[PDB]
Amino acid sequence: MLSRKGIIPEEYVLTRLAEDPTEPRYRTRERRARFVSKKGNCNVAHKNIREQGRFLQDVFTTLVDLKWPHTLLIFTMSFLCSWLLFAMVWWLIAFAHGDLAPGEGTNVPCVTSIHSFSSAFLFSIEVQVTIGFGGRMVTEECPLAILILIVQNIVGLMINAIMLGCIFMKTAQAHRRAETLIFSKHAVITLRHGRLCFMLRVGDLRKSMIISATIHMQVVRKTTSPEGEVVPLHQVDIPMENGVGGNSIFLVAPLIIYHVIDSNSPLYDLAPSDLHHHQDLEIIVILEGVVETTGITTQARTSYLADEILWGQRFVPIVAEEDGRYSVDYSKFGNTVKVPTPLCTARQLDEDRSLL
Amino acid sequence: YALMVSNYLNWMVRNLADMEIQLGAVKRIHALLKTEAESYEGLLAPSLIPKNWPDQGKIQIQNLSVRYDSSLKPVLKHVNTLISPGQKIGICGRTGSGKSSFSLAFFRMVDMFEGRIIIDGIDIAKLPLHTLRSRLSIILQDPVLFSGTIRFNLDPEKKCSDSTLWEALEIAQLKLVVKALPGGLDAIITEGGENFSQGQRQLFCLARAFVRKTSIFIMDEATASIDMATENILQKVVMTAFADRTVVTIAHRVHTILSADLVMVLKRGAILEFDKPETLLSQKDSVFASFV
Amino acid sequence: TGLKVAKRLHRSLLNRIILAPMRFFETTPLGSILNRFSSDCNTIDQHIPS
Amino acid sequence: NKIMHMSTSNLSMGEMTAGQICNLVAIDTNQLMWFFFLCPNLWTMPVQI
Amino acid sequence: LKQTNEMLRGMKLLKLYAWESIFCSRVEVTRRKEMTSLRAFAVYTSISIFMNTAIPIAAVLITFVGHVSFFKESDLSPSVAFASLSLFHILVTPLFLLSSVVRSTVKALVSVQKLSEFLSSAEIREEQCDADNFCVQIIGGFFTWTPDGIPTLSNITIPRGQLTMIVGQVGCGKSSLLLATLGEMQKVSGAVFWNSNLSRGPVAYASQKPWLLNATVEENITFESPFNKQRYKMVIEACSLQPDIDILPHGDQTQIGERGINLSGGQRQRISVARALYQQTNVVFLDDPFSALDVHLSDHLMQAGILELLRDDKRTVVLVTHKLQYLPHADWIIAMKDGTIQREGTLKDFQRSECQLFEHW
Ligand SMILES: CCCCCCCCCCCCCCCCCC(=O)OC[C@H](COP(=O)(O)OC[C@H](N)C(=O)O)OC(=O)CCCCCCCCCCCCCCCCC
Ligand SMILES: CCOc1cc(CC(=O)N[C@@H](CC(C)C)c2ccccc2N2CCCCC2)ccc1C(=O)O
Ligand SMILES: Nc1ncnc2c1ncn2[C@@H]1O[C@H](COP(=O)(O)OP(=O)(O)OP(=O)(O)O)[C@@H](O)[C@H]1O
Ligand SMILES: Nc1ncnc2c1ncn2[C@@H]1O[C@H](COP(=O)(O)OP(=O)(O)OP(=O)(O)O)[C@@H](O)[C@H]1O
Ligand SMILES: [K+]
Repeated sequence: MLSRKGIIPEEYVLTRLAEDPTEPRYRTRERRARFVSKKGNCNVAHKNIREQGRFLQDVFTTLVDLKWPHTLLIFTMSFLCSWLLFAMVWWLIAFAHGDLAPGEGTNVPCVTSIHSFSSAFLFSIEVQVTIGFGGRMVTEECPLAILILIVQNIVGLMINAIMLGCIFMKTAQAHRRAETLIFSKHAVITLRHGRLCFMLRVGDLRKSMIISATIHMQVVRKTTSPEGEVVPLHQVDIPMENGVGGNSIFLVAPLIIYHVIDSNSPLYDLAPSDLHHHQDLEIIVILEGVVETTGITTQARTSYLADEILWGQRFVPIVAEEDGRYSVDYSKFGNTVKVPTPLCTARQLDEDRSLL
Repeated sequence: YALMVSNYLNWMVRNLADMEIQLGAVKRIHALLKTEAESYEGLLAPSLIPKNWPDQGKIQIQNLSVRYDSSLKPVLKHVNTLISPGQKIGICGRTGSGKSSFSLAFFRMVDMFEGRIIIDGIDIAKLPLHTLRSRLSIILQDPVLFSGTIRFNLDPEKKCSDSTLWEALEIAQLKLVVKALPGGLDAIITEGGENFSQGQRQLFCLARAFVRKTSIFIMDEATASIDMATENILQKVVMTAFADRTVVTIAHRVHTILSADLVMVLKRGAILEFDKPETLLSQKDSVFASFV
Repeated sequence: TGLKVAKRLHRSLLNRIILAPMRFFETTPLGSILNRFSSDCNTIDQHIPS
Repeated sequence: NKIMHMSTSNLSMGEMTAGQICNLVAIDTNQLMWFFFLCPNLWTMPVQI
Repeated sequence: LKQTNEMLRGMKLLKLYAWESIFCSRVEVTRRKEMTSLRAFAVYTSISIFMNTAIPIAAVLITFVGHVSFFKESDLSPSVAFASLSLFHILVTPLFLLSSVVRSTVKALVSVQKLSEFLSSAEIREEQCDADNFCVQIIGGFFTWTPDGIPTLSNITIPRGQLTMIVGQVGCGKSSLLLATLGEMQKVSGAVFWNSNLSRGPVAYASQKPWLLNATVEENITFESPFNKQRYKMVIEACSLQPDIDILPHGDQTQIGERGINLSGGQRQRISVARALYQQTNVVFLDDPFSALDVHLSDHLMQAGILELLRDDKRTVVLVTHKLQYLPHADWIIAMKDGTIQREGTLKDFQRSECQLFEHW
């Protein structure tokens, strides 16, 4: 009616090719998916999962692990609805017994001094919360009244028990939902003691240190085996080059997670040519451990891409020895500076030792 | 009115989107109108400074400088040369940095950081671009014919003379074809020039001489210039040159450039030595080596 | 108003192209010129007034 | 699908060129498409009137 | 639009010729002729807008005037009048749009009729209706172009690693024979057998008329094939397309082909035949790569590419070309004259016929 398409012409057109616009936004998006995010939020599509049945315990568990403002709303609604539901049925019993009827001293009501639904709401509040003023109270010979009083008390006890349990476990567990572990955005490959080393920096933002910190580093690559095996995300564990060869690390001041790339190390063939963004060469560093205060084991994974690895760079020294204590300049924590270093391949570096 | 509010609001939004889409068409055309224009006409007195038509074919150069892709202009830098009427000043140099240097700068349709060109004493640069090109016959490289009146393709819009130019052009090339051409004076049905060959358009370029009595030819040979067609082209050109014309030729064909009175071998904006026999091919060790 | 604007606008566009330099034709693709001269012109000619 | 099975004879390529067949897809199919858009309205409009 | 596209295609010639002003006037005159027709569109669409915008008003005017003044059936109560006014709006949408429905139905009938005729047009022949290799055995040889009416081709009679070369004149059953062999011609009688050793399998093709897509240079050459660095470089060197792809503004990514970058007949023929070599199939069919090219040395480059490919793959190659540079050397010649096959005559067997052996050399 009020549209330009009152009659559609549908006439053919002859417009020559003009594809590329001024904006390069059409081809600008070229990001490649990663199975572990920088912030440690791994995201892998678990598509086509067999439908495991759902149980009411999952809903109950979801109540326990809810947030603080949501828990207050759930329990306030639970308390208010419980009082309101029982006030409604209290009103029914009084109505069905003639208590709500106009004044008559002959009969004894099932609940004394119950007149309107407002009194019924107040009576349910007094019974469930156990205030029990006594102006409105239960009487005898009304078996339904005794039965509902038992039901309301039993229901009130179970509701209160759930609230205490939910509150009790909230303070215990929700305190351990904070991740104060920071890695470096970009890792480096430097030349320490003559041997190439892949290094990254990790620090602790909480005064209480992580007890028994274990570090796990894994190279993820679609490594097709020479025999014919093909695996999309094969994980190769990498040693730590620690003082004892173990995975224990002390976290007081941030340190460099340096691993010497040797023949055993899969990074023996690492090159800046294969350092581009579209190369399947990704490092995963995981520092597990238990925080002393609470006792819950904590994990903080991080993923380093080839493009996020800066070849031939050195981490800035951090800890300055002041007169009394040690100064940590966390502003320059993950800042890497260049240094004159060999830029060949660690596999090709074996020739330098052979030549010398 | 409340009932109709619903559909009114929907169609106001829908038509607004349509106008937003269709107002981008005017935006695109305004971008096209924002393009620059070089020069409508020059700054000179049209009374006596110019002449009716340069039928001589003599050009004078005063430190010619050419420019294209202003970031770098390695072509035709401070080159000075003199024009001899009726001769064949061939131009053929490096394929990459010396082939189309002089050709681009000839018709003033390109930039020039410096330079000074005068034709027979009149100021070529100071004269209008259309006025300068009105009396400068040229030749093409690829066969292009404007569909429509084929006579209008050859004869000018003014059409000062029809039969004389028609007969002279026929004698120059394809006398039987031109005389027996069913198009005639009108020749409206060009049909994209399927009947005509590649070299036929070159005669139409030469028709400008019979059209405008222009001595200077801006020639160029490419796109399967056969030996027989070139010989017919050469025969017409030398006949015209003997009477009044002046020949200027630029091509990469070795045979066409070999039979040249002079040479203007250009490489990266530098012109090699010019001598009478093939620019002294026997003595020179550069042009002769590349020739074979 | 729509019809006379389209008639006036087309003439102005063509008169601007004739003044174009040689670098403009050698750099800008012909398809873009044809698009702005055919598709854009058709909309203003027919659909823009409606 | 009929195009794949079509014959490339001169009569089948001159009388009905590639442009004619391509134009049919553009113009004719769109016309049939729009009829199916308006088909329910064709049987309904008399009811409203 | 067709007139102006030809104008702007020859920008350099028109600009240098100083004929842009004269040719601009011709385009302007054509637009002036079209402007009269545009006037009708604009003038008569105003009537459509006016009729749509003024019919409901007129209907309301006559209804209320007639009911109140002339008929005087009853009073004009607000309830009945405005309920009827809303009914006028609701009922005037279909009363106005029913015309477009009828037009759409009429166009649908026309469109379906045209599509029905297209679906019942001529159709190609249905598939599957001691060489010791992929061979072509022809004995009967009774083919034709049109399904009926004056059959022309008759008595056609013609392994792997065989550089067969049919030689003949223009119109003497050369390209038609190859097309008939491909299975795209009409069969009258005979029995053509396709033997598959390495119903027919994939066949490379490069017809006399070059055919190109509108895609990148590599995309046009690949023809939906995986990119091979050595293979892609090898073919372009044989075809000498390196200078031609370099002059392109994008290099090897320009929109080469129809509705893309304009080219020349010789360049189109070279790239068309180049794609056939890249196909790398059990058989390769070619049709006069140098017919539209006057190249003197590119034939030698083609010979080097053909000989290298023939040695490497030994794929059957039928190079039907009229080039007299490699005609009698090591080629399985065969002559079909005046729209009829004559004999599969080898180089030694041709001297027995002694028809036109000396013409080539
Ligand atoms: C003096 C009075 C005092 C009153 C105070 C309170 C009295 C308490 C009495 C004790 C029994 C009450 C049961 C309450 C259960 C609370 C929550 C609970 O434990 O549920 C959990 C279970 C099972 O259910 P589910 O988890 O959803 O199971 C489905 C799924 N497969 C899963 O396993 O996750 O448990 C269930 O939920 C039970 C499953 C039974 C399934 C039957 C479906 C319909 C139930 C209601 C109708 C009963 C049948 C009709 C009876 C007619 C009688 C005339
Ligand atoms: C892209 C078109 O897709 C559509 C398709 C339809 C279905 C339809 O009958 N359409 C035609 C009707 C015919 C008779 C003109 C039409 C087109 C434009 C504006 C309004 C209308 N009339 C619709 C019926 C009621 C009055 C107005 C609806 C809406 C749309 C839409 O998303 O715009
Ligand atoms: N002073 C600091 N306090 C807290 N977190 C820090 C601090 N310095 C670095 N980080 C953390 O370390 C990581 C990167 O370390 P780096 O020193 O390179 O910081 P950055 O380059 O400024 O990082 P970003 O761009 O992520 O903010 C990030 O997760 C960042 O939040
Ligand atoms: N597609 C066709 N449909 C019908 N008749 C055809 C067709 N192609 C060719 N003909 C007819 O058959 C004759 C022989 O055509 P054919 O293709 O065999 O010639 P040719 O010698 O291969 O040609 P060319 O010089 O193009 O390679 C033509 O002269 C024409 O009369
Ligand atoms: K209490």
